[PDB]
Amino acid sequence: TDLASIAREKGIEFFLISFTDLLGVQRAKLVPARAIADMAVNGAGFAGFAAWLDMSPADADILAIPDPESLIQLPWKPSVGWLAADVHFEGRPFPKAPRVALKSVLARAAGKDMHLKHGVECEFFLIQPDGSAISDPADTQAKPCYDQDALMRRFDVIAEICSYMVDLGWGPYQNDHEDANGQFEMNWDYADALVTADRHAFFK
Amino acid sequence: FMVKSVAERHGLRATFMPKPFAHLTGNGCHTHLSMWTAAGDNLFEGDGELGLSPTAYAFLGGLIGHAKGLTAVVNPTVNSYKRLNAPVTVSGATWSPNTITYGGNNRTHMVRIPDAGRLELRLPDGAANPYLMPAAILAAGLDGIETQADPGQRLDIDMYVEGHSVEAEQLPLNLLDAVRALEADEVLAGGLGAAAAAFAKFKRAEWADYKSQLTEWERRTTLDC
Ligand SMILES: Nc1ncnc2c1ncn2[C@@H]1O[C@H](COP(=O)(O)OP(=O)(O)NP(=O)(O)O)[C@@H](O)[C@H]1O
Ligand SMILES: C[S@](=N)(=O)CC[C@H](N)C(=O)O
Ligand SMILES: [Mg+2]
Ligand SMILES: [Mg+2]
Ligand SMILES: [Mg+2]
Repeated sequence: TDLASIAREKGIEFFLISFTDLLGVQRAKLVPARAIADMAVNGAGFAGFAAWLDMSPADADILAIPDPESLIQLPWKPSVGWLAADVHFEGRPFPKAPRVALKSVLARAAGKDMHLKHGVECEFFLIQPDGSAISDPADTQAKPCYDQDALMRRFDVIAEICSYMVDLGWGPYQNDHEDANGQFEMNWDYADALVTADRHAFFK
Repeated sequence: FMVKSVAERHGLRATFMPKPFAHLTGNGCHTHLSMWTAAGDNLFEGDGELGLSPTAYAFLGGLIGHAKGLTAVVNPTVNSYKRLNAPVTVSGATWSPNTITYGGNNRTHMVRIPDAGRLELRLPDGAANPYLMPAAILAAGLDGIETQADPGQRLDIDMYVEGHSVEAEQLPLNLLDAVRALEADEVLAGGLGAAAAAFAKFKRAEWADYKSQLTEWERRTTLDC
């Protein structure tokens, strides 16, 4: 796809060229639209050892080549476009990089006409910024699961994110308060494993 | 009086409160009991089970038979009923009676037989009146001896673990029920004389006062109803 043109059409001023390292940490470069055509072809350069990839400070740059199909305009900040990328090293996909590793397993399965599809249930708590306590001091009862009150007390946060998932086309279909005080869950349609994995990473 | 007084002199405080802390063992006041002739013989000393005489077992029969009413006297406070039938403590046992039963050298019953020639009534707590307690126990025991009361079968089990394994009568669960049992117990009420009715009146007044006190647990668990 032509990322530069899309940038102009949709008014995207910067792209996050992003990859996930072995420990799950999102690593990214923020690049102005003027540079995206070059980056999309050649990739964004990083010093691999500085991320969780098990490399050496002495190693050549890894190059994170973005997947144009993964593009997401941040719904809370649409001037920014997020892209998932495959880490390349020495001209080849880098096998220590999580997304590349998944793509390899998928390719084997696909060669046997078996395509994994999955959905994820990414439960999370909403807590105080300092992490001392849950965000809602009124959420105290012993069985809080699906609590209507506590759910609606965080309606604004939950509804906002859900509506983003509606617009992104993920097919969200339910949200609730989960079984621990302070805990929530927002569900969306399963998809091809790579799509879900990308969405999983963006979702968090 | 001595313990409280000396504790104070050391800048400390002593309490005989039955259950001062919800999660810890409470204050008992077990009484070891024996009956003697004027000539100096222990009537409980015998050839029956565990070195006890039929007189001892008939006395025990009185204790068992009158246990419900007896509980009012020797467990005389609202708080007493948080020591009896208490949930397990941090130390692993409450060590207090739950049921109207007896064992051998076994601390999980209302009555323990600690050694030949005596009974241990483990029922009373630190609030028990030093005079009404022996008086109430004696009245019950004498009646057991006069009627040749059968204490029933000795239970050599841990009643905290295996209370379910057997059919046993529970002790009164609160002061008001224990007091009702006192009032309905002729032997006990008559043995204590006018003290029994006077005691019952006071304890009912305390209950009416207590039952209207709002507790933190209620607020915490009911505010969001
Ligand atoms: N054929 C399928 N293959 C893979 N995933 C699917 C398939 N069908 C449905 N799903 C997904 O499975 C997920 C269901 O999660 P959820 O609605 O939370 O159900 P649950 O797991 O029974 N809830 P919970 O009590 O939290 O464990 C959704 O993401 C669905 O889209
Ligand atoms: C059995 S023990 N170790 O003597 C304890 C008795 C306990 N304090 C009680 O409430 O009787
Ligand atoms: Mg779920
Ligand atoms: Mg769940
Ligand atoms: Mg003792």
